[PDB]
Amino acid sequence: GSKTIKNTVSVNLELTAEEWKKKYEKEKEKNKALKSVIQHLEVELNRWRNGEAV
Amino acid sequence: GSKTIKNTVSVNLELTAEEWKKKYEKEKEKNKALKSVIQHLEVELNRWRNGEAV
Repeated sequence: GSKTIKNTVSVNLELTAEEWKKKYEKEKEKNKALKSVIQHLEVELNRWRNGEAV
Repeated sequence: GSKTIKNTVSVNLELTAEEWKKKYEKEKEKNKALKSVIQHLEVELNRWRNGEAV
């Protein structure tokens, strides 16, 4: 302990999934909503191609 | 401890974001690429409607 200057500090281990869970949770919503959009836009051409009613 | 048969086991808590991160990472790529496609196909009609050059 004697004759010691500045103590070495180790880097953080693993980040808590608490943050990963929240980000992922909302993250899935974005992609999920986007997925529906993909089908939505693709549907547009499919229904507008023949002008299908409803 | 005496007179004990079969030990009760609790269910897993929360899954590690390690797996959620990898799946989400690639997941975003799929939706991201699909998003570009949506605009791509929608662009098609927009540019082909007037036969815009380039």
